[PDB]
Amino acid sequence: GTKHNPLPKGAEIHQRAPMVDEMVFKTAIKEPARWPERFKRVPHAGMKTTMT
Amino acid sequence: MREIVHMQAGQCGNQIGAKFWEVISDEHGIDPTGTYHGDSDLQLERINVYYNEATGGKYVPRAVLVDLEPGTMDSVRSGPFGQIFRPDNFVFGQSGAGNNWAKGHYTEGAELVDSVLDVVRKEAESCDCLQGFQLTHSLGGGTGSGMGTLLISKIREEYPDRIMNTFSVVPSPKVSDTVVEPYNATLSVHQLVENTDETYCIDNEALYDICFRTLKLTTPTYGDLNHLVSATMSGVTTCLRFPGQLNADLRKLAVNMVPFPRLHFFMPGFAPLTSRGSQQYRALTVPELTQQMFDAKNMMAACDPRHGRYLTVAAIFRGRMSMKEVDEQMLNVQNKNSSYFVEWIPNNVKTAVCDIPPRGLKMSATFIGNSTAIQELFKRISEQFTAMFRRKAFLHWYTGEGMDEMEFTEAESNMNDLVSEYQQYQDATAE
Amino acid sequence: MREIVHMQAGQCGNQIGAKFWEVISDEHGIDPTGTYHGDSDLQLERINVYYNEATGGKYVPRAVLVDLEPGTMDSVRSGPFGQIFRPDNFVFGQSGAGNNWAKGHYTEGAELVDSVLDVVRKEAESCDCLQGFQLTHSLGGGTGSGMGTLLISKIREEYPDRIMNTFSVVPSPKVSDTVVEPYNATLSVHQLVENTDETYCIDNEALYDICFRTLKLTTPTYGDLNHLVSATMSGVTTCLRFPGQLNADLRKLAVNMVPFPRLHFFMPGFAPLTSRGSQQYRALTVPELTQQMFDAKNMMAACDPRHGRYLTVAAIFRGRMSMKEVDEQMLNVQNKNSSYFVEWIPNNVKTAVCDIPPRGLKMSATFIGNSTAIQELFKRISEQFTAMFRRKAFLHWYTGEGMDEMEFTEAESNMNDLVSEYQQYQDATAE
Amino acid sequence: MRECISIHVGQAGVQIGNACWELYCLEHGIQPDGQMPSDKTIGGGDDSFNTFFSETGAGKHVPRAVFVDLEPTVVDEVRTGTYRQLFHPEQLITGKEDAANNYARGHYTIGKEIVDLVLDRIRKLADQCTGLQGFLIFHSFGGGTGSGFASLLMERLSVDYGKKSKLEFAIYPAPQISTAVVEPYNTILTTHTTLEHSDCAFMVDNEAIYDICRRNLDIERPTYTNLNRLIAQIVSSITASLRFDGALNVDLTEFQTNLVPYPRIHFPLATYAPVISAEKAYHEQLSVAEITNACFEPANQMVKCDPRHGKYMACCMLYRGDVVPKDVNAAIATIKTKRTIQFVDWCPTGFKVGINYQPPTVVPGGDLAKVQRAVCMLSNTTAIAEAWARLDHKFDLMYAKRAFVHWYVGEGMEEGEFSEAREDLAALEKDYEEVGV
Amino acid sequence: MRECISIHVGQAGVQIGNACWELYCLEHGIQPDGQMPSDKTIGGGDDSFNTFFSETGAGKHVPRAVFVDLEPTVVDEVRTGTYRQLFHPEQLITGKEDAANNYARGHYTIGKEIVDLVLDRIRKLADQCTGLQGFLIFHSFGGGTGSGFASLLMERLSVDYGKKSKLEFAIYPAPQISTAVVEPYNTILTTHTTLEHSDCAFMVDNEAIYDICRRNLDIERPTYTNLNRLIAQIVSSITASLRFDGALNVDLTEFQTNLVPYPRIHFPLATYAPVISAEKAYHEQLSVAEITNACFEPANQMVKCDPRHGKYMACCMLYRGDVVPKDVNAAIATIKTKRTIQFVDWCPTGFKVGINYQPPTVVPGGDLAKVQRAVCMLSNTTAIAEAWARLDHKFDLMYAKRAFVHWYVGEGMEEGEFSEAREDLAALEKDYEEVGV
Amino acid sequence: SNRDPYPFEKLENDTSFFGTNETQKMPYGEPTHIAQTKDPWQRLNSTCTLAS
Amino acid sequence: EWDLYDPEAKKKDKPARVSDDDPRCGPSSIQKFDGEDLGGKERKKLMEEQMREW
Ligand SMILES: Nc1nc2c(ncn2[C@@H]2O[C@H](COP(=O)(O)OP(=O)(O)OP(=O)(O)O)[C@@H](O)[C@H]2O)c(=O)[nH]1
Ligand SMILES: Nc1nc2c(ncn2[C@@H]2O[C@H](COP(=O)(O)OP(=O)(O)OP(=O)(O)O)[C@@H](O)[C@H]2O)c(=O)[nH]1
Ligand SMILES: Nc1nc2c(ncn2[C@@H]2O[C@H](COP(=O)(O)OP(=O)(O)O)[C@@H](O)[C@H]2O)c(=O)[nH]1
Ligand SMILES: Nc1nc2c(ncn2[C@@H]2O[C@H](COP(=O)(O)OP(=O)(O)O)[C@@H](O)[C@H]2O)c(=O)[nH]1
Ligand SMILES: [Mg+2]
Ligand SMILES: [Mg+2]
Repeated sequence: GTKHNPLPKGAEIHQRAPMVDEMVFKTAIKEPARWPERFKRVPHAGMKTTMT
Repeated sequence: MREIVHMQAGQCGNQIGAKFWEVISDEHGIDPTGTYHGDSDLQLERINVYYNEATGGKYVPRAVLVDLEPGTMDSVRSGPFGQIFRPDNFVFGQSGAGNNWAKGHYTEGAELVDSVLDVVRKEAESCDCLQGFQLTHSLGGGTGSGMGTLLISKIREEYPDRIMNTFSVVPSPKVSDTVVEPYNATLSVHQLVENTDETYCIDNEALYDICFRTLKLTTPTYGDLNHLVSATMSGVTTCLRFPGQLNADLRKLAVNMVPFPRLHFFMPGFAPLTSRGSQQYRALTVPELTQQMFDAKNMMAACDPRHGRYLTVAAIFRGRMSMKEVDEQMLNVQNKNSSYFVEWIPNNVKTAVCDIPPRGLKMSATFIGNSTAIQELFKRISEQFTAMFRRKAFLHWYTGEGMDEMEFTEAESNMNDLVSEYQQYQDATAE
Repeated sequence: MREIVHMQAGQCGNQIGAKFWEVISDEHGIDPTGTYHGDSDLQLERINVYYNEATGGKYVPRAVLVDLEPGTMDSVRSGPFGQIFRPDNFVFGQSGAGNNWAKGHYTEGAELVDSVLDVVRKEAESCDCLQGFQLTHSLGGGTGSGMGTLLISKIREEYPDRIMNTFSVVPSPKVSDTVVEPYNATLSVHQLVENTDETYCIDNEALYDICFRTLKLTTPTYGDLNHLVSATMSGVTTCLRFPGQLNADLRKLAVNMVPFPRLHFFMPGFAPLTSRGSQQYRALTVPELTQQMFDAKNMMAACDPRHGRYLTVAAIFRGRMSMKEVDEQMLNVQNKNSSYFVEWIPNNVKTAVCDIPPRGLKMSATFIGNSTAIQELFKRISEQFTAMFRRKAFLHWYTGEGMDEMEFTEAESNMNDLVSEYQQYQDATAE
Repeated sequence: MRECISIHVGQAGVQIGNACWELYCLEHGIQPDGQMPSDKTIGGGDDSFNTFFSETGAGKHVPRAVFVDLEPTVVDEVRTGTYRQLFHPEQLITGKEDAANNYARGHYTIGKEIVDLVLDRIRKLADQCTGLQGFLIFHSFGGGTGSGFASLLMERLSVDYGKKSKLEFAIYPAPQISTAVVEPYNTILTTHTTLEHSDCAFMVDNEAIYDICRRNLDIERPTYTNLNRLIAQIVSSITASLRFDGALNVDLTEFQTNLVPYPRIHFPLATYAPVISAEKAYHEQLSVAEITNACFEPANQMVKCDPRHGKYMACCMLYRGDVVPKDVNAAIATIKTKRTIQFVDWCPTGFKVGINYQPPTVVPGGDLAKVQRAVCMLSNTTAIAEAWARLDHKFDLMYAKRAFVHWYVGEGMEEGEFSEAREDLAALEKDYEEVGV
Repeated sequence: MRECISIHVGQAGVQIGNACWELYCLEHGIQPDGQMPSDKTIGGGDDSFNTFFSETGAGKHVPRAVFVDLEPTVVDEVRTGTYRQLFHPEQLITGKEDAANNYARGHYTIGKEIVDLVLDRIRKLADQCTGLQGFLIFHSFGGGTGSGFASLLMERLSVDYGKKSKLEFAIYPAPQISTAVVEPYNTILTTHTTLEHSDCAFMVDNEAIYDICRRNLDIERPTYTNLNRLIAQIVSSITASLRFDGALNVDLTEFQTNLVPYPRIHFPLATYAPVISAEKAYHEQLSVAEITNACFEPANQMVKCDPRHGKYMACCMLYRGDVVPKDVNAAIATIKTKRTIQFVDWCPTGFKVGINYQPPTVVPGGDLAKVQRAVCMLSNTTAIAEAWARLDHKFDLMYAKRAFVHWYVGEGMEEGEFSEAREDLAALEKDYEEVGV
Repeated sequence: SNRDPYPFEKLENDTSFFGTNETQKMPYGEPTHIAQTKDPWQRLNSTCTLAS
Repeated sequence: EWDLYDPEAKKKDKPARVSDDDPRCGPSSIQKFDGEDLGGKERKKLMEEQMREW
């Protein structure tokens, strides 16, 4: 073909953070993401088993 | 041990289970990235009921996502906790159910059922002590009414003794939203009554009324409805997932709520529910929880328990309370209005008190009732079915796919048999 | 120190060997020039199995590349990792094959057989305890079928006590790259039955299946198809090159998977194999490797393992792992899928365990199966042969180069005899 | 992954295609030379154009439409105007002689010269598809290319693409306003290709759209451009659920299964609300209750026909914009309680709702105001038999004198076509009467 | 070193050679003076020329061709044109008088004077080579030197060289278009050498290439230059598997073995079909499925006979460029599951797929668009018997009352030769129809 | 075979437009040598061109 | 042998591949194939531009 590679194999920019398949997951996620709200637990009856 | 395989069929089941996984991961401390960042070891000791351990702190839910259209896959990946699911469990066909029970069951659901059974066998043979299969779906559609009941069938006659429960968003005359809802519901209730073990029977009308009247909520939308349903699904298994004074898992619930095998159609209810205007007028007590459970407006089914008789009642309380107060508050609600309970089942109330309330709540309580008022929903579906089937309206769509009208005849007749069975078992005397 | 000499016949066999030698060189630390640049001392301990020590730190692969057209030899000689082979094993003609089994077996190719046997005898004399011969070639082509089968016949005649294994890329009726594939495959299978010791059937349709529905891969081309076969070859041969708790050479595999002499057509597999999205959700353990290894969507033959009975199964594991969980997984698969395992052979599964994983992995597995479902592929090839043989189409090419129709009839009769033998031992009862 | 193939036949089909593809280019943000810039498509995915447009090898987008006409006038208007580089030159097929308001000329003489070419182009546009929702055939009943050649094309499409759905949008003649003398003959002759070769037939009426643009858009002299823009709004609202994301998404198969009760009964009435103007949009709050009550009024219908004397058999609500699925249920409850909508006895639940979260786009130089919410109402009603009875009366008025028959007989049509077509339409309106009772 | 000798007989052969060696030089970087700079060579080419051109050891790349024509007009136009210094002077061979559309004057008189000189030049070009794959013979059936002298020459190559493969790119008379009167006689008389002195006999029809040029490349007025450029593109796409790398690259005898089922059946059709103008290529993907369906579309064939009236027997695809096999397999599956493409029952698998890693080169001033993917499909169908029967009837209408026979009789060629050629034509036709049934 | 060697995105086809046209397999009929001894295939295999 | 039956063995483990440029993934671990067209988007864009200019 061409004598010089138009896009050399070493000069590629891979994605970065979590790699995802584009074959089954067509839409991409722009991910600074909103996590849901966290109800603060009740401070004295949150995790206290009746045994303890 | 005591593993549960979750399955969500159709758009409604997918959205409801997505809210369910948000609620469950919030309760267990799982981050939206999938890692565990909780505060106590009680969130980690029973994590294997719904989750699989991966490398690091990753937890993958044991859920199978089925729908016949690819748009639901985008709609369920658009949510928070959308990347926690394994991509191998995203089993989606490239077509669309078209609100057709025959499409979902006989033509294109048959091409997807082998792959869904393969991935459920994947999620089932990895469990050492697999307990049951839960399915969330909606009767009235094409995948929940069709593919969902087909999945119920193959999972049943592959696993005999495992506890099957379906949550079953049944249609309603007032919400409507679909003309062929009577056909889909009538064709699906036949597979519901023969191949399941606990059917929970939610509908959108009672969900709107709950989100509408005791919560105000000027814009009710669908997320709040799925939140209520998800809270109920968490409350029916909090005794399985957390230590408590009285433990009752799904097997004990099926023992204590099913007198006869074709009587497993329950009505749910979850009752620390008040509006934010009424929020500061509360006492926050076990009698308040029990009373707002047994109030005949917080039922997630439009059936009125006053127009019926309670065969069995299950109450799963959650938090730090006293057994004396719990037993007194579920004994006086038999002694006062004993006329709404069956005489031939004495003390027909089973209580299960856990010790870890949901995150942010002091006390919560889940109500399950096997009342004989489910015949109201079934009779409304039948009276809407027998108007269409008399003139055979919209029948060519179903019968051009190999289906016969004798199948509709069986669906209507066996549903009438279920209605008559419920009426006989509510009008039967002691002796 | 049991030496194995490699043969690469045809374009497909040469490219498969090209991938095989670079995966072996990455496992054993040899760079493309030939120098050992590894770190562990266990790499340069059994290097004499595949590598002959030249002057200095140079290690020449013990491989013979055979072709008739110079194109594939020029490709493998000018491509990356192509200067490690000795430039006297590149034996080729100047004419072509024309996808003609007669041009591979009787003329053109038969003139090169003396030179190929010369260089093969030199490479065999270079050994001390040569265990056997390995061949990579494709049925359905030219020199891959005819010249490969002639080489197998001559080597079996010269050394009739050595383990001969072929890797036999069989044609598929769904990829369909050549019209005369039924003739070449039918004439080559007949030679493969009575000459080789074991034959690992490779199918391009199943390779594309495991490239598309397992690894996604978008555009897989031939590189991935050769990579999978090369990894399977390394996983088969790892017990001669690295130590372990439970070792098994090729003769052990042949003894424990060949019940009757005309039963050696195998179904290979390799099963750490997951896509980019599912890397993080997959946890690499022995039950996961066992499940993917016994999955029907992971075989490299076009068979359905659930369409027949597994006569023998062998799994070669690699890595630090529990022999207890390895054994109970190899037994658990039998107890669940006991209907797909034949009854008159109790515990159909052989276990080999090596303690050295492939470079970059912590554990790996390799499947070799002798199921009675390879009669499906043989029946497809036989029916295509008789369909284009009833009208004697494309037969003047084969009969104008010294081949009678008696050879065609004998090949068809013997291959149907092989199919009938597989069907008989599938349908054979216990007692 | 979804695609719909548009076939625009006739002059009315070509002009409706011009307005319709202007609307689609505005909706998907494609410039008239064919390039989509910035590829965001707010309220939808990246592939949201794939229903109507296809990528090329040069990064351009070409529509999945075929504009066929037997006359080189309107096709050359398309090939000369602003949307010149957007269309593939092979997609715009034209003849030499038009059918000249003659069903026989369009069906037996001139149509059997480019029927093979239009089928080949349809085959290419269907082979370049990955999921095919169906075909959208835009034509007029007024005669000629839109009746005879459309009949031939749909007869070939029904035997080739048997499984695929075939929606059609047909311009139906008015009770009084009309522009052709032989158009009762053409309309009677073209009933068979709409009864045995169509899966759903949206019939629009020029007089009804004239009255809508007169009393609602506040313009005294509307024209065919205005009519075609309002017609294109219907199909944009129909395919909104396929293109953009929403709460309740209804594709064409779910649409047909929830709309048509019987295979012969596939003729609904279309309406749109609001069709309000910019100055009138100042003075009322356009909410779900108002737009639903406007859709059921017997003045916003797009066939000159009173549905209060008929019975609604099924209705498809298609909401588009600032719509929450509880206001929908409130409006449906109010409609079910109010009297003039009388539903047929065999349809208890008579509504199918599709809610989309994308407000309709405004076309510059247009008349429709930019609105928060809109709704397209598609109702199968037993009242279209009034229009077909008017057509039968106008056809039997001339067939008794046997006027304008020598043209059809000379061009090749046997005289039994008129008799069997009038018999077919009489039996069909008898079928609607029997379904209604 | 996979050399092939190109022999161009007649004016139609010589003009194809002019349009073909231009493409070969511009593909391999050969200047018209005979040097490779470095730039115009394929990357990694180096010796990739060494199947069409030969080094002299100093830099000169002499083509491996013999241009023959009894008339000294067009060959001296070659000698005067831009490739004046490219060709060896002995490679371009002329007589004094042309055969004047007479098979007798091409085969028995006149043409029996330089056939030995042409054979000596062919022998020199043959023993200059080391790996001679075969001979590609370009001529026409219009008459004279392209029929009689090409018959004599290809006969003597058949009896001399033997095992070398003799491809024929013959130009066939059209069903209706013809530039001469005695073409039926000159085409009947030469079927023996295409029948028993050729290993493969690809045929092209000038009217079919005219129709392809008018529909696809938008040339309303094409000519022999465009026709010969398309033919040269076909031959380049055939031979590139001998020149450049590819995955399943074929070597002449490979697709002969995968193409001809029987020795008498070696007359396939050759369709190069990403054939399109640049303006129309701006609006399509030109993907693998598109360029595969365009081959089986029965309007892109270079012989005027649609294969829908016959059955396919062996299709060899020769793909060029960025064509991954994963798309070629899907295209082959779509072709197999097509309705109208019917394969013969005794050929279950009938696709010889070959891929080359080299996109087509484009000539400046050319009419084809610069695509990156190409298909040359060679298909053996039972539909060339239509052209055989058209030739047969046009021959019988003349031989019924013996028109123009005295010209053939007075120059050798006893009267029974016409009947013998007619009889073997009928035998070949019978063979094709009995294979088709 | 249930193995799918084709990519995920498959273009439409006659099997999706009209329907699946696969028919059945005829039982076998005459045996192989009787089928070989039919006239217009045995004649073609027997008669060979000079080039062949 | 505590590394082989540690209860937190999955807690203290790395999946197989982590990222697109894992040093572990070579030609033997076969978690890195050349078929994954990670530069395929840029190559496709180059082809669109090149067809456009042609
Ligand atoms: N709504 C609308 N209707 C149109 C338009 N153009 C034409 N029509 C309708 O078309 C009818 C006239 O017949 P045509 O559609 O022009 O006939 P044709 O399809 O071009 O076929 P030929 O008569 O052979 O040319 C009129 O009654 C109009 O109702 C338009 O732009 N908008
Ligand atoms: N495609 C194509 N065909 C040509 C060309 N030149 C001539 N022909 C064909 O050749 C036929 C006429 O016969 P010729 O080839 O000229 O005869 P000849 O081989 O030169 O021998 P003479 O009769 O002595 O001139 C015409 O019917 C054309 O179809 C050309 O440049 N391109
Ligand atoms: N509670 C609840 N109901 C829903 C939801 N989505 C849809 N529905 C109801 O389900 C009915 C339609 O079911 P559908 O989703 O189409 O089922 P499918 O076709 O199998 O996916 C409608 O009448 C809705 O009222 C949801 O997220 N929550
Ligand atoms: N897996 C794989 N198959 C190949 C490769 N090259 C060719 N094939 C297959 O081998 C068959 C042709 O065999 P071939 O290599 O030409 O044999 P030869 O004629 O002796 O060179 C074709 O059907 C291809 O599908 C390769 O690199 N990998
Ligand atoms: Mg007109
Ligand atoms: Mg001349």
